[PDB]
Amino acid sequence: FEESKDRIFTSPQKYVQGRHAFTRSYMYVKKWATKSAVVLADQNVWNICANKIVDSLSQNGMTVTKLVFGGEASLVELDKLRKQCPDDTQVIIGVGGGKTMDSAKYIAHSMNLPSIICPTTASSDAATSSLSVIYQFQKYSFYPLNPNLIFIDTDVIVRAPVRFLISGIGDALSTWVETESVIRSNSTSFAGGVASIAGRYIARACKDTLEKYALSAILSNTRGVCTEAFENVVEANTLMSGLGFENGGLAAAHAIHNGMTAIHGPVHRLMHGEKVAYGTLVQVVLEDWPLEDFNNLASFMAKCHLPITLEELGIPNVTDEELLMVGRATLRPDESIHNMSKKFNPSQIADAIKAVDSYSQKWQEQTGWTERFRLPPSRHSPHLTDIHP
Amino acid sequence: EFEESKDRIFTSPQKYVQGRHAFTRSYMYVKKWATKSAVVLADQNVWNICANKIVDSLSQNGMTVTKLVFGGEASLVELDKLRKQCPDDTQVIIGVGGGKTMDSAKYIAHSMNLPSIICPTTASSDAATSSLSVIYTPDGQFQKYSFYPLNPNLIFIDTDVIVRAPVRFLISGIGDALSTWVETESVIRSNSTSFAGGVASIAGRYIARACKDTLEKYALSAILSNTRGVCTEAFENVVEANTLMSGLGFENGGLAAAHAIHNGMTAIHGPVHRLMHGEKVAYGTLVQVVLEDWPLEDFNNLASFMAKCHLPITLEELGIPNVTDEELLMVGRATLRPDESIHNMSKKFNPSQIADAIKAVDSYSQKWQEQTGWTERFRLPPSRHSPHLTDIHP
Amino acid sequence: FEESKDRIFTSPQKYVQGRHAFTRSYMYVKKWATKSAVVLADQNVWNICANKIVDSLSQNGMTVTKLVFGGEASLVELDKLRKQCPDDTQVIIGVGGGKTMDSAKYIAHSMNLPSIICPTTASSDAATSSLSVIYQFQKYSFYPLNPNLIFIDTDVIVRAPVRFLISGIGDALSTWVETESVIRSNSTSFAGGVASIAGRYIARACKDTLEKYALSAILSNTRGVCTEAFENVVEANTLMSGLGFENGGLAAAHAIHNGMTAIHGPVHRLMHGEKVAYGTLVQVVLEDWPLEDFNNLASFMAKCHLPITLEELGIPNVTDEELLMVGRATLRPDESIHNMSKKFNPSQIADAIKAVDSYSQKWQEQTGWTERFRLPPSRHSPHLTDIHP
Amino acid sequence: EFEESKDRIFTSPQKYVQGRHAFTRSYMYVKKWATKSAVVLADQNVWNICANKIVDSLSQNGMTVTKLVFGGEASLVELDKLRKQCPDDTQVIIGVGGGKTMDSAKYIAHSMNLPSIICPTTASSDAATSSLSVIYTPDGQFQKYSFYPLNPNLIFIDTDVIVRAPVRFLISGIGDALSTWVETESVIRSNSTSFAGGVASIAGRYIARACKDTLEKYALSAILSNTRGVCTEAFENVVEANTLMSGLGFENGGLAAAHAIHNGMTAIHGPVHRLMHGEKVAYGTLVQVVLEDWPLEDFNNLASFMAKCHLPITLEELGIPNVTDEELLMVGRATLRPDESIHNMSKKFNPSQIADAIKAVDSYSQKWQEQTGWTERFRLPPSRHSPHLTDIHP
Ligand SMILES: [K+]
Ligand SMILES: [K+]
Ligand SMILES: [K+]
Ligand SMILES: [K+]
Ligand SMILES: [Zn+2]
Ligand SMILES: [Zn+2]
Ligand SMILES: [Zn+2]
Ligand SMILES: [Zn+2]
Repeated sequence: FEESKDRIFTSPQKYVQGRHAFTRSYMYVKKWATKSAVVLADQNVWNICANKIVDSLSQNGMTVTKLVFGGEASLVELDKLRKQCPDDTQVIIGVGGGKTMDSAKYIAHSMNLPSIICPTTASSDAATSSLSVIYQFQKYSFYPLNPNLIFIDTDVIVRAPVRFLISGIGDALSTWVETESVIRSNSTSFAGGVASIAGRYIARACKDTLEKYALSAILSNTRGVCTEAFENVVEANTLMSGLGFENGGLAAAHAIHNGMTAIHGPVHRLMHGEKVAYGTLVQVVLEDWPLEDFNNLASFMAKCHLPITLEELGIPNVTDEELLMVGRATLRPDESIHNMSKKFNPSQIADAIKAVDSYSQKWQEQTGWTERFRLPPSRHSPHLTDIHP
Repeated sequence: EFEESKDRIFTSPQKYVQGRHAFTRSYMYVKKWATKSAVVLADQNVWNICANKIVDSLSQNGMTVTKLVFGGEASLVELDKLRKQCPDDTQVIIGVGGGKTMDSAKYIAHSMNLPSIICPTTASSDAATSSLSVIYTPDGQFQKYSFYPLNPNLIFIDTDVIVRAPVRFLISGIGDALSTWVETESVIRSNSTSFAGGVASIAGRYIARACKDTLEKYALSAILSNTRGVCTEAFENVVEANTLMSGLGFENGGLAAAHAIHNGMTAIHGPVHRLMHGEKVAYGTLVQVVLEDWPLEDFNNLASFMAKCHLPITLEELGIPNVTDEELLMVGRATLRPDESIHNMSKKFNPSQIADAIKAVDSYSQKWQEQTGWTERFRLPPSRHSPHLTDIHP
Repeated sequence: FEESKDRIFTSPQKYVQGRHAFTRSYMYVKKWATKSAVVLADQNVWNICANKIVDSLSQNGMTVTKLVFGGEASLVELDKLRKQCPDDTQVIIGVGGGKTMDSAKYIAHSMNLPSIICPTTASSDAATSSLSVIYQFQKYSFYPLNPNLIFIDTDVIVRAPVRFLISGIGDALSTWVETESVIRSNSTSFAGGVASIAGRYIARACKDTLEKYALSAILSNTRGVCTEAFENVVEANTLMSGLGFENGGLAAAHAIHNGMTAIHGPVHRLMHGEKVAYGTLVQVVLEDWPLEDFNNLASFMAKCHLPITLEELGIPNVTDEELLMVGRATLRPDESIHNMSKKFNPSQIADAIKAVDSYSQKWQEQTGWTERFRLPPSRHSPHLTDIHP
Repeated sequence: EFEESKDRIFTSPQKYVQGRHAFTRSYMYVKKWATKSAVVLADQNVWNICANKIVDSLSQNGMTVTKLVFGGEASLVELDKLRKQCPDDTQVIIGVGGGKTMDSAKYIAHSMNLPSIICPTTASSDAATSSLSVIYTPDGQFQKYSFYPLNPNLIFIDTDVIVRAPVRFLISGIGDALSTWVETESVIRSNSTSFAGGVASIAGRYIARACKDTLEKYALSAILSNTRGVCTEAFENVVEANTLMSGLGFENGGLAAAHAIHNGMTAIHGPVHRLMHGEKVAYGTLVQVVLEDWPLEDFNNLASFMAKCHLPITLEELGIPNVTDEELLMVGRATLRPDESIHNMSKKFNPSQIADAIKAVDSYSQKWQEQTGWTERFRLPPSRHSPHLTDIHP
């Protein structure tokens, strides 16, 4: 990470989103490579959609090196993949989830080549970012430039379990809250300098888009239909949230998310956005919003089927000792919570996590809200039941 | 060649860096694309003013810098001559200065398949961040828009250089920035293909809004700041609005009647060659307002804002009070050429409608001046590069 | 009490509130004493938290005279305590409830020494005041100056049964209503002169703070977490309410509260704020607020678990004769109700007490509100059940 | 020495008493701290004007009063000389007059471990109720803030004395009061330690709001009242806002850029010594508005209010139209000293930014004057204690 006093805005060169977009891969990929490309994906993604990209490139005269991602983004495994990339490789194309995407960025960076990131679900805003989580969270690694192209095929996205999209909404929800806290604290942005106004408006676009279309996108996803509303949220979850957080910044929400892993146990079953959503509520308690404002956000998360209580998160019996541990992890020197002008100690973090739980339980009681998020068997498991009405 | 798609597309430079004395921190950013060799292109004026600050920074950090002087003529012949002066091991092309220099840099970089770094020395238009290049005959007449497959890699702005430039330049940039929201909203609401090549993204629409909002809050304070030579945050906000916001806002949205009218106006010639891009675009934006049929009160709100910023809102101020109906019909025909951006609008027009709207703006503005007793007037300077004839500072 | 035509604002010299503040006693106490101090508390408070203050002072070279409050704030008992205070005592520190606090103020005043008041619960706004109730209520006694320091350790406050905090909210709720009535009647303030604008805004701060944070503070208290919301209400219940009422004034609400004691019976089981809350509703009837406005306040009290009916107060069968007695007591010559420009007779007071009961019952019916305050076994007893959702 | 804590702290005088002819009721309040012996300190001017009214009241009630004359010089040498003139059985120190007298009283009282009674004779600043004492070299240059462990015990104001003073004094107090809400909001929103030593209380924030609201409603009516010599409730409201509200509002909140800028300005010297505290603070508040990046319209709303109150909003009015860039950089450096309150702001600055903002305020105000045709102007009197050069009464 390099800090500066200049006003800085960062972004991928291109963001392309559309139904069946993979069948049009070449018209976009050709901007960086017309001769040779590497396509990296785990076997599951190869079985399901990666060949659509390969077919497009091959039909247009390109040589495509198809690599199978082992599933573990370790330095040893990454080095082995790089060694399988032909000398004349012009671009690294990653297709799949976060580990695959981060692996593509790493290999592309190592070979001084452009990268094309193709998410297969809209579960987080990591796609467009120049950073890669280094892990228990340790720190954030910042590449000097953002991936060159974020390529999204919404036919692939709409076919995934709606739990993935919801996790993505959870991650997108934290963007406005965290970025506003960073900007209003006059802290350096995740772009390396003073926050731009443009970035603030993109974070706003994310907020507004979710408010108007989050539920219709969810219903659309569940029904398997690629409505414009669904496409709007895909953009919010990926482009808007991505640019909004990197050009703005992370704060308490994500630090708390990283602190949660310290608990382990059933926590490993939660998706990123599910934890980030709860963490956002925790930041709201730390920011001391009036209870009515907390309820407005908690109710929205509830309507989107996001967990807002310790019970739904699957850790209703977490101990005070465990929470203090989360608090200490949350406050590590390099965590994002330090971007906030307000400062905290571990007990305050622990207290806020419990307060969210009580506030949410009260809201459920007051409104008679009966819907509840039930933690699935594993992190990649679909919802236990169909949330469709 | 421009290529349209059915996908939702957002396009942008990889980095946008803005700060006072930023050129003294050039290597810090340039190193992302080149650590060994770079070409710095600028006309003699810019070399005297600030280009050496960039060179010094890169040199003090172990880089070899090829210093080229833009001949002021952005001709393919001159551009190819420049390209031949670029070492084969050149890693990046750095253009420092105005539109001609910036476009020459993009051309050369594209021709060499190299990344580009654009450093505007004034904030007079939003061309810096775009993948476009305005092509015009040696007479000045607009021909068409050329599109590059990717945007410049880095837009690097030193606000100490910007604040030292004549405020007429900043105002021209405000005029250009003012049309962004109007045109992009028109393209989006007409459901036309964006200048990014696909369906307009929501993000681009919000960046256009950011532009509009920032100008409303800070345009006049930035103008006063520039005039007084002080680099306030307000001034910096407008530099961002004029460059980053207007740039991403228009390319990810689109151009419409305003710019098409600007291109048609150039066909008038005469004193019109002394007008800066934004001065013409501002008038063209009012013309689009007439074509969009906004109620008069709404036209007045925009015209009054332009007047406060010292932008011309009448034919008299533009320097062509005696323009003939036949000349205006000529502008209308030029405005409606097949390749013009006005065709992105769902509402369609004929030459006489363009000509009528140009005159309507003049009458509307004159009425507003009379009703409000507004006495301030834009007076056209000797050349398009000259400062105001008088100091606009209160 | 001394009346004046000047505009007067009165207040303690310092108000300090924080979690574990008692462990930092010396840094604050030293402003008045660095050699010798008396710490007065009943045995229960000594067992639970008073030694934290003693330890801080002793670790900083001070001699601390530890006195045990007998539990009865009688002149005979107070004289005996004064006689136990060393000749070189520099300050009197009272730790505990109202009787202990009033005893400290009395002894400090008698010895011409500064006083430090340390409430162990946030149940009333008496802490910062220069007055002490003289009792059946008889009259208000006004000390020439306010206690010098109000010292609050929120770790102690958050550990107390939430019923105490709620009683405090009940007392704080009357501040804006009563002070506004005093100011708008152009009556002399409880500070001795024309009401200041500053005092009016502090009463407003109290009102606004409760509106935004009362319920979250309650939930926090119940969960045992010291959130900023909880701290905000502690400030509202103590500092804001305290300054807001003394610089403004008392009116019908508190006079009615004093009138209630005349009933005796189960009334002795109610906490101050619980009676004051009902009394505030009674003042609303006397002020003739439209029913909708009455409902807005009654609903708020209900959400905070405050009693709004005669049934909840534990006197559903109070007779008309008994109510007339309350009315006569309420209207005694030195009562605060006389500060109101509108004048009343006993039957009007009785009628208003019954009207509140009917209005509240109608609101409960209309809204289907089922929550109810159940009068505990004694005044210091916790709620019969857990109000946590 | 100032001590910071993690606790939420509110600090205040024990009593604040304000009323017309109040000094004739001195014993009634003074008796709370002393019934046998008291020291009354005031310069000769104040003794002639009202100090004897206080003495008479205490005497007529059996008190022994030590009458001391402030030599006008608030030096430690002179202060210690005064302390030596105070009887050992002195129960309280009463300071009557302006800042120097009030600070001398607080110092002596603190030195003798005795309560203090502060009686301002003008409502020109909010220093009366504070636990602070501005320390400045004999040249006038600000050095640092000294903090007392407790606030003065009683602030006693006789509004008949206040209404008889030149209205320039009240206006200076309005200027000082205007910065309270701006600075305190900045300290609170930056989550910085308050001037009370801990986390800002909600109560202090509302008292700052009370100040802002009262000035908005009654500042001009109080000014007209003072000018006409009538003690209306409106006038009394502003005396409370200038003294109690502004006082508790700033100390329980905090100082920020405005006052730091005021301290930096004093370093300019020249005619700047003729400006009253509030006149400088008002300009400094506008500078903070520029540093906070408020949209121009919001700056205009505050500047227009200051102009209506007859406060200087331009360098011309301040009496330093020709101030040099180097002098302004000097102010910037002084403003940013380690001990300055500007560091409470989350946004950080360098000297050139301070200098730029000072000039920006001047240009913004000049533009507002032009746009609105505002002709009223503050004209700097011969000394900081002189009344206006002309009668501002309509
Ligand atoms: K996010
Ligand atoms: K534009
Ligand atoms: K009360
Ligand atoms: K102030
Ligand atoms: Zn995330
Ligand atoms: Zn343009
Ligand atoms: Zn009470
Ligand atoms: Zn001041």
